[PDB]
Amino acid sequence: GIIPAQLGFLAIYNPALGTTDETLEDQIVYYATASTLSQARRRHSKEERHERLRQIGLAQGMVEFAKSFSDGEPVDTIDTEKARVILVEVEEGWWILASIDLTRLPPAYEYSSREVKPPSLLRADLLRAYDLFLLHHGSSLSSLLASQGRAQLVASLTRFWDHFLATWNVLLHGNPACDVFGGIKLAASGELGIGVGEEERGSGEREVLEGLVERVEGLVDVVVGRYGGPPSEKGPEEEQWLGLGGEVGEEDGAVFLGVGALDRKSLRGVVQWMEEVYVWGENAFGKPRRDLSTGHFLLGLSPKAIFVELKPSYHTARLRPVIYVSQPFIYILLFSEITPSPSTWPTLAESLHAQLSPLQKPLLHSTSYRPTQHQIFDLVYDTETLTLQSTIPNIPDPQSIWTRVEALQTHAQILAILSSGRAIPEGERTCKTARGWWIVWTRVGHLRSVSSSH
Amino acid sequence: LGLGEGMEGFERELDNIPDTLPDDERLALWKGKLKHYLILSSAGKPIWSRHGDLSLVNSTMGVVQTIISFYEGARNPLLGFTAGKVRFVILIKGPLYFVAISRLRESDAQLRAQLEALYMQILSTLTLPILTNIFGPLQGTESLLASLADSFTKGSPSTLLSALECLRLRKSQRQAITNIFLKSRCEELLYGLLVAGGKLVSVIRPRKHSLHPSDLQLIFNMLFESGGIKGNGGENWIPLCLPAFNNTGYLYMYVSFLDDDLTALILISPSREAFYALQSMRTRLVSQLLSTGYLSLIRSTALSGRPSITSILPKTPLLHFLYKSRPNVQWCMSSLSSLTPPGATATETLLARRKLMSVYEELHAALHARHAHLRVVYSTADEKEGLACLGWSTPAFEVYCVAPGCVGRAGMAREVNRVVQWARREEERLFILGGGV
Repeated sequence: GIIPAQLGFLAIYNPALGTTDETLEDQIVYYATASTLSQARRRHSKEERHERLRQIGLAQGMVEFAKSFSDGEPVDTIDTEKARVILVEVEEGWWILASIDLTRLPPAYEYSSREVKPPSLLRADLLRAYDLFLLHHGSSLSSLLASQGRAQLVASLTRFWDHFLATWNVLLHGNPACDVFGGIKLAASGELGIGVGEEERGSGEREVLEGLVERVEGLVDVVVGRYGGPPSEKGPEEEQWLGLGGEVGEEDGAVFLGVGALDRKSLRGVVQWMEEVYVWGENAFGKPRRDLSTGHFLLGLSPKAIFVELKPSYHTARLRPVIYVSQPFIYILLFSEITPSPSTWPTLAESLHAQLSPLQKPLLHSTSYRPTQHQIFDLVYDTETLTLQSTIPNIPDPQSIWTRVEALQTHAQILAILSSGRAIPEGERTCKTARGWWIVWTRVGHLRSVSSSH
Repeated sequence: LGLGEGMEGFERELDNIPDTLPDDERLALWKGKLKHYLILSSAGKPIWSRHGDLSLVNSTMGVVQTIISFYEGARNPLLGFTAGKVRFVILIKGPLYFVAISRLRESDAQLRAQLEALYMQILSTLTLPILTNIFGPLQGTESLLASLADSFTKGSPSTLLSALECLRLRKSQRQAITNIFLKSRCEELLYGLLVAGGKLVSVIRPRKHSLHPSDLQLIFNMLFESGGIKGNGGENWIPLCLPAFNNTGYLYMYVSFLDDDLTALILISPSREAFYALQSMRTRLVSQLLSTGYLSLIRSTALSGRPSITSILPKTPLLHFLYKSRPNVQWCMSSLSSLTPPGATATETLLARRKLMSVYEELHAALHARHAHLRVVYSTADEKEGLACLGWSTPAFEVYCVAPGCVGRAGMAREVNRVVQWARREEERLFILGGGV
């Protein structure tokens, strides 16, 4: 009867917000505990606040204390007996303090962190959540504060982070190796072929999606990726594919990024929001509801907008998103805020359905393209372009070539030795195992992460 | 070997901060040190600081005491925290808090082991009931702790591996040494032990009592790794605890130089009236050794350093290695003369030793990672030549090695296999698998 390693508390606090004694209470712009998060999970006092202020105050105390020792670097992680606390500076003056309780094994409890995400991975997940929050709200937390006001910022942070922490699993799950670099997770095919003669790699689909941004006004970027498989010609054709709250597969990822006009950091956030839509359809942020007329269109243009950064060779833009949904593909089309007026949306959607329906079968064939003692699982992460292409299988749910325990073990080794070599934001850190797993990590701007099996 | 990698302020890191310069830049110099060892009480008032004076470190230790007090009030003891390149590791031993602050890219396990060694030295000087009662506390132990912490900073393989070195004597000669060292048992000796320059030579043992490796490390870190045996060049009736043997038994140690590199004889007795008797030990030992000419053999074997890596393995590309037998819980290595050019000062050899030891430390962190069953770890630092290093952690032994960067994985894994074959070939010679009667 062990207790799962649920997170203890998570706090978003700006120290500069509260300077005087009576204004200390407004330092915590957000606070959440498991007791607080129980209601959010099931949907998806003075002494307590006294504990919260002491926690954030001693977090500030550690960063002030270690500022002199580290010569300008705050306390990244805190390792305790029953809480793997981390404190990440998401931006200048803004901090996320998240304490993750370890597995309590039986009230004398024995504490362990066999399957708890390593603090580098927890920091990566919190940074991903912060980037999603910035994607849906403003350009930065400081700008969001100085524009909206503290009450509005508190409300928006409360909603978004309650939803995220309700949906957040702090144990090892999915494919953390894709998640430890963050980055744009590409599909098995990776990307559509751009040049001529690569029609099997998706040259025609690439050309059509490239010319689409000029054919229709307001549209600046098209982001599409394969998530799942083609429709099953059976009774339940719906299959509830867009929800299921599951995990992205190793072959699931972006298949065509934008032409440009959008910074790669924002492209990472857009792809991550697209992954959230695939995992949490009808439940992700923004409440994406399928159009009753045609089920293809999700989160229609007829308001809701997301905040991105554009390429300098083309700046915050606040583009309006629309999510065209095919069964295996999730087209995210980012329109300008003012030019495609919603009054023409019912017609334009038809035009979209005119220009994206013939890109179902051919692009399905194109994405099927696939680019060594027993098995080789390599992870190529281009640092400059943030693209991540991983053949490493994800951790199975509670047939797959892996089992759960072997997946946990080898996968925990992978990002642990990545953290040892400072891979996270020649170096051939080859590592062998007793089970026959042969990791070869090399630094090329590629973070190559080959991993032979048996 | 590759020069000027990683840290760059270690040439003066062991140099103590002077007291002449004002306290501002004094604290700046203290915080600029790569490694810190601090011992504080339950109330957090400063007990011991490796580098700075107690008044200088009072504010820092007060801040960390407030942190630890809040965590103890929160029922969650702290195990350490990382700030980028620096790492703080705190170990909770009774009323005492031991904190190690490392900028040398060291894991939690190694810092915990070093703090545990410091705690073992404290427990050996002051018995556990007295340690609880003190909550003065470090009378005479401050210099020993400072020197042992300096040995940790320079890179101590014995504390890294939690094992000891050996003299590498022939099995026949070592058996003869043990036989002679036991023929004078005197029916009074509890733990017999003989060392030549920090390398264990021979051990005699009672039938029931067993000489635990923790007691060996405690003795060696008291005497040789700390170098506190120096200066007391004579008859030393040093009190002792040996918590592994018993945490309340206040045992006694006989230390005397074999000057009749510097061979030392360590004899453990439970009676304080036995020193004279143990005196009758030493002469009856020494003359016997001087009768056999063996003491000259020990002196010559200790005088020549670790065997040369080329002499150990002919035509090898390896520059250094570090073998360790787990069942024998003892280790060995090649000489460090090959690491540095033949004309080398103390600073160059010191930097080379620290750098090699940091390579071994990061490899040991790689192998000994909890929730990570890594058998062999290989790494290659660029050094814009290069450097390559492998660590093998089979249940039978543990090997670390260093080669130039232009070897490749297999080209030096073959050398790892060869040095394993050499070590198991001379397992009797390189290690003391047993002991006395």
